[PDB]
Amino acid sequence: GAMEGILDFSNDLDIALLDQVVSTFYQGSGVQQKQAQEILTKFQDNPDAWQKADQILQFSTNPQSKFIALSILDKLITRKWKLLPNDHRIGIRNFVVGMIISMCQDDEVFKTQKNLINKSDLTLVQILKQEWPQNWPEFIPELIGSSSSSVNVCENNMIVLKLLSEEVFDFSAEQMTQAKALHLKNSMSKEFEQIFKLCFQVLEQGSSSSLIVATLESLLRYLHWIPYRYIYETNILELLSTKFMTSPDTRAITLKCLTEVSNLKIPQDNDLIKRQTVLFFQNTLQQIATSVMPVTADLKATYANANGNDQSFLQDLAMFLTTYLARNRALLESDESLRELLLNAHQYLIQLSKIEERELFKTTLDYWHNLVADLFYEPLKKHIYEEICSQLRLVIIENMVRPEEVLVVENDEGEIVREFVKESDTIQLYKSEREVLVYLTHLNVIDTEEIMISKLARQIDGSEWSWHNINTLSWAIGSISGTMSEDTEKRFVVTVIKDLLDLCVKKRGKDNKAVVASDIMYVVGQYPRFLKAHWNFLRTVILALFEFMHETHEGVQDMACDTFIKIVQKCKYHFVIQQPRESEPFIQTIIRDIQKTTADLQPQQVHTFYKACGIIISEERSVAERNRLLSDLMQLPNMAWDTIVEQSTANPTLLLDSETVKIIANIIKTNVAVCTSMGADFYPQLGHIYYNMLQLYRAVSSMISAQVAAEGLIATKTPKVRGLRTIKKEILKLVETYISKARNLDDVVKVLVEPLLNAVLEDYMNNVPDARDAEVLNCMTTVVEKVGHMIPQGVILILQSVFECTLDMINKDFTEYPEHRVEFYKLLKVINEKSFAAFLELPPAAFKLFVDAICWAFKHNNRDVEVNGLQIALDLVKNIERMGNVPFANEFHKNYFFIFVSETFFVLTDSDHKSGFSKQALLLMKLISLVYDNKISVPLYQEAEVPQGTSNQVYLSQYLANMLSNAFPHLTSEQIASFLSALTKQCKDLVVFKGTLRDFLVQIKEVGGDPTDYLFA
Amino acid sequence: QVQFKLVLVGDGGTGKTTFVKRHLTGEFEKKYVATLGVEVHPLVFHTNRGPIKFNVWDTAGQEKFGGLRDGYYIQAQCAIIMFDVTSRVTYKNVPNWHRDLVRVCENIPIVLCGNKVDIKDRKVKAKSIVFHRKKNLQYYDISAKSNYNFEKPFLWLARKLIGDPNLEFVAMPALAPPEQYEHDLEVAQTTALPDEDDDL
Amino acid sequence: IHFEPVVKTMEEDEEVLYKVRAKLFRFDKDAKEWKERGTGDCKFLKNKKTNKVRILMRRDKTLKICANHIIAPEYTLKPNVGSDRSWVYACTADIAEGEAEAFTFAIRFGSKENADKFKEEFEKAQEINKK
Ligand SMILES: *[C@H](CC(=O)O)C[C@@H](O)/C=C/C(C)=C\[C@H](C)C/C(C)=C/C=C/[C@@H](O)[C@H]1C[C@@H](O)[C@H](C)[C@H](/C=C/C)O1
Ligand SMILES: Nc1nc2c(ncn2[C@@H]2O[C@H](COP(=O)(O)OP(=O)(O)NP(=O)(O)O)[C@@H](O)[C@H]2O)c(=O)[nH]1
Ligand SMILES: [Cl-]
Ligand SMILES: [Cl-]
Ligand SMILES: [Cl-]
Ligand SMILES: [Mg+2]
Repeated sequence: GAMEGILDFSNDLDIALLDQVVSTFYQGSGVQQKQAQEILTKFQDNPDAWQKADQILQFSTNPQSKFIALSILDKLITRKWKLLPNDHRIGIRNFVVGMIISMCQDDEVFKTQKNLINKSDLTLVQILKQEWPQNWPEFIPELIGSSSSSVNVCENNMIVLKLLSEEVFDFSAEQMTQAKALHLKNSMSKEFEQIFKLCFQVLEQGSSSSLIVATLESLLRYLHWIPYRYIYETNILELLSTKFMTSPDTRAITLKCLTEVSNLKIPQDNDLIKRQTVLFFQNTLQQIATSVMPVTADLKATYANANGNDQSFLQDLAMFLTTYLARNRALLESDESLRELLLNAHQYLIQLSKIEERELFKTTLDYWHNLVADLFYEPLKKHIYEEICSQLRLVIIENMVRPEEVLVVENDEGEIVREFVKESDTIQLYKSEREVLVYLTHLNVIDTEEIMISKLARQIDGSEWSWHNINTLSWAIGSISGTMSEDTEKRFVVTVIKDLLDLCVKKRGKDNKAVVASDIMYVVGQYPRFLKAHWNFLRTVILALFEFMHETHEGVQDMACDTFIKIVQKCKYHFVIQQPRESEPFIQTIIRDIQKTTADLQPQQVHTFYKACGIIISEERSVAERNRLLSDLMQLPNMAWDTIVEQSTANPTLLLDSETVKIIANIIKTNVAVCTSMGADFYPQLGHIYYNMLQLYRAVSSMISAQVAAEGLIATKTPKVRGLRTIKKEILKLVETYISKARNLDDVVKVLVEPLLNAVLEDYMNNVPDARDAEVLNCMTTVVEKVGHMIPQGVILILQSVFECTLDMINKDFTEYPEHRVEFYKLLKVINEKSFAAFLELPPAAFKLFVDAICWAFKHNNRDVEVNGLQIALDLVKNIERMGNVPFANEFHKNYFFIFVSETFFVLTDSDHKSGFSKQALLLMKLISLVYDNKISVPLYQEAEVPQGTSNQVYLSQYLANMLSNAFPHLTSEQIASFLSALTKQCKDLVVFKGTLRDFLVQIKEVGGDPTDYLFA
Repeated sequence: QVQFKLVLVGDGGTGKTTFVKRHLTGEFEKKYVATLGVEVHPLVFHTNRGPIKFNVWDTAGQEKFGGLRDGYYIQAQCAIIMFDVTSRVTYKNVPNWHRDLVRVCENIPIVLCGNKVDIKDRKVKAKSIVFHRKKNLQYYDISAKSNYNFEKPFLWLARKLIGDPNLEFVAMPALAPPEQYEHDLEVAQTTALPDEDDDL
Repeated sequence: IHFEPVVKTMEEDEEVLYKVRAKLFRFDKDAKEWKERGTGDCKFLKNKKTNKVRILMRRDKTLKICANHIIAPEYTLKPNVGSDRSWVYACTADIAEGEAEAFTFAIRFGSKENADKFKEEFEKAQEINKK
């Protein structure tokens, strides 16, 4: 098309055409915009495109064209600057400086082309980073002088200085070498006195809001690093906290400066510096009260109105007040005359804390936690804040977010429904609120009870009744469990439960009953101490929970199950013993009525119920009694199981129907549930079903294969085959669950393992990829983890069955078979950790695949895989090293040392594996340290490839210099040699070593990096 | 038509394109095809104050596909900065994206979004996410996969841009609808629906 | 003495015959894959003036329409190979995005029961539209 013309550099650049393409991209749409975008990207990425920059700057009538022109220069400046001849550098500098001057002089442009001037200034800063001060010593003085001569230029100088401070102090860590960063920070430090002098003068002269605002913006940056004396030994605190607070244009930025000042490094023993720290706060709070709003103002309302910049201002006020008070409030606590100020500051925070804005609330809550935690320990402080704390109790109680346990919510129709999902993001908020509220309760338990009991009274009588009001209250009441005395709690919980029971009678309809039910369940589950002490109450609660297991409201039902297990986890002892005036332990009563009790529950709820019973049963430590309870608990599933192990043993095809497959799955799921809570105690039940279970695993496996053969791979998607695989998966989960908690490892090895391996391994190996269950690998990891040391031949067998066939599934790309990928490297890790001999038994060809597999893991972006890959590599090296000077260790190094070194370097330097840096560096340090310490007994080089007797150290350096030279040909030999010298000398100090690697990663991105940077220390 | 330029930035693989596609068509794209430079998509929402149109500039997060980079931000009226709560490096880089963005766009409403909260093994803890406070950015936990808070960034931005805190999304009106194939249906029947183990 | 005091979804003329939560997919023919189009309440709406029954489905939170078409007498609910809780069927005139367009839809539900109940109702609506 016509637009492609600009890509032909053999002809002169048509600036008009460039402007057309640019405005087509920025102001057009559809296919024309898409085409223009590609053209511009290609234009920009053309390595000679920068030579067109001056031409574009001079002759273009489009600001975006000139912007793109500057991006092209920026890329040149930051990457290839030292490649240029010296006159081109002078030239580029001159027309950048000249353009800035020119655009500042012309008022019209200065006003309307702010994007372009800011971009021009950043580009200037890039030149400074390369050239300043060494080849430009007069930049700052000439900048300072030029300021006096024009208000537009002075203002823009402040922008340039802001950006320079940013680039040097705030964003240099990743982008420069340690040595260059130090150089530029020192350079700014040495000339700062003059920079500040101009800054102070402008602030004092106080002419032009936009110049003042720009000056304060630069100051905000300077405050990240400048010495405190510039702030405390000049009049600058007075100006910030009075003058600049009064004007709204300068108020935003001044508050942020004052927040940063509150963080400066400051002597703790100087009475005067303390007085100055008090005064600026006092000034600032006075200007807010007189110029912005009084302490009584409704900040909730103001924020919600969202006029102008009010929300951002209130946000910044919160940040200032919380930052200052966290550090300095002690300065205000002892002087009687400073008390009004202390409390006014906190009263503003109380008002800020009422704003409806989650993230702001978190900021304030962080502060309250800091306060109350301090009042909990610091002697004689809490009385000061008694009125503040009392108001805080109200704010927190009235803004309690729904706890994870409460499973009901309100929908748009005004109906109380079960939630669709978990409110994942309010979990942390609840914890924080609870923490503060617990502290406040300890600080004044009388005040808290009174507030809650009377709030509750106003729910009953109806004066303040609402779902919102009863919920927040109920959540708050549950959240302070543990704060009161057992006796106060006794009376408290009694009163609260009486009231909530009264509330349930009063408020009818499914919605009101769901709300009140949820709240009572949350409270009772939160006070197990009370439940332990009050059996009749406990029993009645549990029976009440069982009634809810029959509710048609599914939310209430599900919470009944969760509350049941929550109670049981804490109170199980009281279910297992026979209570006074009861004919039997309540566990006996529960098991007996289990069919009736669980009859309306969904299966996963039935499994939770069973899991709870398992918790109780494991309280019984007499083995005879425990096993009997286990057997009684499992009666229904064992009976269903027994009848299926006959029917399906008669008709291997009867597994065809959905209903039987669902039944079987639920039977095994029930076993998993009970095994989860009983752990080692589950064994006898595992023994009842084990062999038939493994036979079932084989039968189901045959069915899956039969179906895939008859229907194709698509069969694996069908409900039928998915149901059969579910059975195999649950069987594997059950065995995993048991072995992971087993205490008798001898029985695991002598009874469980051989039949397990027989049932699962060949089946995995001989199914097509799409039919292999990644869960097999997961089960095997637990087997190796727990008994691998006892089953060396079994480990060999596991490897043989899964290693090559899984590797071939996952080594074509990074995405196919994600679960297998993850479980595969988990299994290799534990085998390498626990049964390294298994790898020694592999033939050389398969061992090579192992090494391939490890390095393949290095190259994953997926963290699960990547991390294990690095760990395996490190553990492997340690395993070899442990063998000492024997032929396998020798051949290992000869074959694979340099493969690991080069592969580790590749992921270190490719810019796509940055999350792995720490472990990559550790691995590389280990590898280099092996040679540096002469822990490799044989030469790493071929005979005659280098002179005889040549040390491995000398050869390593030679190999690496060659490797880097070819991998990074734009580096000089001196850069490489210096890098390697440092890196190799620093191979005992991970912190310094990592620094040197990071410096290398900076230098590979540019040309002409200084090799002396690697001497940094 | 009232339309606003929204630029969307963040590290490669954080879920920018997937988030936008979800809003555009309703789909969840499982594959990672890196964006090359920028993709521009119109995206309309119906509100109680009329239709608001975002022209979404979904930019490339991978450095090698960055294209014009900050050149994309010119004249943006709002922004979303995206990171991945399962990847800490992506949160570490938020200040860098914010820096490059506000240098070109000095006073615009910006939402910070932590994506992929559907994933069990979360790495960037809730408690750690504080960068937004001093920079006045709105923050949300989101998931483009589970649709957790997926609408919140646009609801907030629309409130800020229209200047009405009480703005709500409203149901678009439903026009009465009007009144070989056998090959096409059979291929559809025999292609399995994805994610058969989800709730819906 | 009188004291002066201080000073369209397009579904108002429709009866809701059936409502269920669903996830709706459309078949991309080119790439052979189902892509999600929306999750929310699928409703059967009978117009009071014409007695015609349509499917209207809106996405949660955004409320954007992902399905809007007459329940044509000719359509046929068909099983997907991967699911016992979905139906696939061909639609020749859905107007959710705007202009009248043909799609192959798949619609999945919370349970098989919900799927079966949907089909029962789909067929009932078809008999209404026949009258
Ligand atoms: C609705 C009730 C209604 O009126 O219909 C709510 C109800 O369905 C839910 C009840 C739940 C989940 C728990 C209750 C707390 C269980 C009950 C009713 C326990 C009753 C216990 C009484 O013995 C109780 C009465 C009070 O005087 C106090 C609590 C004493 C406690 C002495 C230690 O005993
Ligand atoms: N689990 C999960 N995965 C997600 C989510 N959002 C996106 N993804 C996945 O993350 C991968 C990358 O998504 P993509 O939208 O391409 O990210 P991007 O930020 O646009 N990458 P780029 O900047 O290179 O264009 C895809 O595989 C996608 O399915 C999410 O919320 N949860
Ligand atoms: Cl511009
Ligand atoms: Cl106990
Ligand atoms: Cl050299
Ligand atoms: Mg993308």
